[PDB]
Amino acid sequence: SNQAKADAVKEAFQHAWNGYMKYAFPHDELTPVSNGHADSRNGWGASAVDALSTAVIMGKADVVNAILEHVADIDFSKTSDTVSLFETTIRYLAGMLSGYDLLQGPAKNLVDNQDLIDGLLDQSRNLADVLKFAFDTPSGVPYNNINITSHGNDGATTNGLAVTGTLVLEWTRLSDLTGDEEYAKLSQKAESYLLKPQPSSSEPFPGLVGSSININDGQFADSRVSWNGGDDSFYEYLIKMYVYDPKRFETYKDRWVLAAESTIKHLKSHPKSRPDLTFLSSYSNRNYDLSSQHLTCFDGGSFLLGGTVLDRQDFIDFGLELVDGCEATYNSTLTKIGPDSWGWDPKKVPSDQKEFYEKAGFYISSGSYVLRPEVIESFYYAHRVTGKEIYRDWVWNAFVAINSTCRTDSGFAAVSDVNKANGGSKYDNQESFLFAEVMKYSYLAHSEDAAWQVQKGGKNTFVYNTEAHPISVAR
Ligand SMILES: *[C@@H]1O[C@H](CO)[C@@H](O[C@H]2O[C@H](CO)[C@@H](O[C@@H]3O[C@H](CO[C@H]4O[C@H](CO)[C@@H](O)[C@H](O)[C@@H]4O)[C@@H](O)[C@H](O[C@H]4O[C@H](CO)[C@@H](O)[C@H](O)[C@@H]4O)[C@@H]3O)[C@H](O)[C@H]2NC(C)=O)[C@H](O)[C@H]1NC(C)=O
Ligand SMILES: *[C@@H]1O[C@H](CO)[C@@H](O[C@@H]2O[C@H](CO)[C@@H](O)[C@H](O)[C@H]2NC(C)=O)[C@H](O)[C@H]1NC(C)=O
Ligand SMILES: *[C@@H]1O[C@H](CO)[C@@H](O[C@@H]2O[C@H](CO)[C@@H](O)[C@H](O)[C@H]2NC(C)=O)[C@H](O)[C@H]1NC(C)=O
Ligand SMILES: CO[C@H]1O[C@H](CO)[C@@H](O)[C@H](O)[C@@H]1O[C@H]1OC[C@@H](O)[C@H](O)[C@@H]1O
Ligand SMILES: [Ca+2]
Repeated sequence: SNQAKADAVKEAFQHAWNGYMKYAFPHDELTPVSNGHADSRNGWGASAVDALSTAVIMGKADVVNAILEHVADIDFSKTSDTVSLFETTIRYLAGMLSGYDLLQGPAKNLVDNQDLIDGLLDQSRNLADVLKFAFDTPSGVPYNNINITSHGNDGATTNGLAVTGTLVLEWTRLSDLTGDEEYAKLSQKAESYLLKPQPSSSEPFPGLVGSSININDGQFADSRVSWNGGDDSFYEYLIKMYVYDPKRFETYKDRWVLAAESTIKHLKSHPKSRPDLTFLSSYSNRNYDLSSQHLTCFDGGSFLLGGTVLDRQDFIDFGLELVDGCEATYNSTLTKIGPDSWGWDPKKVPSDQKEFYEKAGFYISSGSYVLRPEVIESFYYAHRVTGKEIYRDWVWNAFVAINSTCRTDSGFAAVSDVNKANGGSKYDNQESFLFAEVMKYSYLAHSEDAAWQVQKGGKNTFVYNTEAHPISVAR
């Protein structure tokens, strides 16, 4: 059963790789409907670099070698577009480092190209040296949007919470591997202002903080709290940094615990029509916004990871409740794939979605699905933490619906409406995380145990970055 399902995920990954190689490589991505190419990530070949960790884990040597040869020719000092410090760090930097850790460790006998493997660290070092000026600010909090040729930026006065707090794993791993502590120092200095938030009005509940930080002095600029896009991964990385090295980052763990408890006490929310469902709300100056995003569903997985690592059953229980809410948004639509955004405010239910809200527990705000991985990700952690078969089955059901609804002759496409036959209309877009995250979590849910799988308690020897790239844990 499981070997056949695993082989089926490898087939769908191969399908998209063949199309990408055929019509777009070395550009950043395949345009799956017109069978063409696009470059949304600076032209360095994002889909190829994001696919490396997944191909190694699946044991596809031919795909691995092709990517290793490509990395060697990249020139990270040149590009015709502005550069995102956040996106460049989580996809390219983490993708090369993960490949290096996997090929230097658990998969050391998959290929013979030691010089090309060694070059994965060389190019990671090269990439950070081109990006580091972003941190050379008064406070140390970086400008996320920069011009790597001029060294200029977009003129912003504040940097977002997630884009500021989702860098420490990759940049610190680079120092540990190289020996040059500069990378860890820069990223940890930026993180410092988030662990000891000021002014206190910016931290409404213990551990839950505002959404923007002033670049000149490190003080927060607002008091809006949420686990949605723009905020999410800051909380994700607090507990993950503890798994990376519990000695060095015990402080990060303490701050996550406060965030987890405050979230269970204040942001938890049950729809009036379906009290047995749980979603997280957002908060701003005493008012609760009753809506969420597909992005937010990484939440169940975080509570499950922190819960098993800290032997806290109440965190494991809450993570499963969030996992059930997200599975409800998926299994309530016609395609069996969930919406990008939704709501449950009893006072704002759309007249045309009345019957639906009443039975499902929510009304849809945006019905598109852009090949996102967060729901399958949290189902994957639920399976690894509890060992229960139902969560594996939910990963399989979601994978089959994506393969039936989104597949084209060359790859997979984003769709406009998950509650209409065939997804409504396909968008000419295939993001690189299709390769890095959707295909990897779907395969791991069905594949053999190994050091790269997520583990229980204090047994993890690898920790996943926010783009599903596993990093070897410290020392
Ligand atoms: C479409 O999505 C649905 C929504 O996610 C999904 O529904 C179910 O999903 C879960 C299936 O496992 C289910 O969760 C379980 O519920 C068990 C029963 O709980 C009920 O009764 C107790 C009474 O004491 C109440 O406390 C609960 O609130 C609830 O009313 C529960 O026993 C179980 O917990 C055990 O197992 C977990 C590990 O799985 C352990 O950690 C725990 O200690 C227990 O041993 C778990 O909570 C969920 O309740 C249910 N959702 C709803 C609202 O219906 C559908 O399955 C899905 N449909 C399809 C086609 O896939
Ligand atoms: C990044 O900044 C560089 C400046 O160093 C911009 O390139 C210059 O653009 C001007 C305006 O068209 C040209 O006249 C110069 O010849 C360019 N200089 C060089 C050496 O290329 C570039 O446009 C900026 N990039 C982005 C994405 O805005
Ligand atoms: C994912 O989609 C592919 C393409 O539709 C499925 O493969 C096809 O399956 C049919 C049987 O229904 C065969 O007749 C075709 O020859 C297959 N085509 C190819 C290119 O292999 C595949 O079965 C789907 N995967 C899962 C797990 O459902
Ligand atoms: C635009 O959304 C992405 O970037 C935001 C920051 O501007 C993040 O807060 C948000 O989580 C999101 O990042 C995920 O996007 C999909 C994949 O690249 C990864 O899973 C990112 O975590
Ligand atoms: Ca993520």
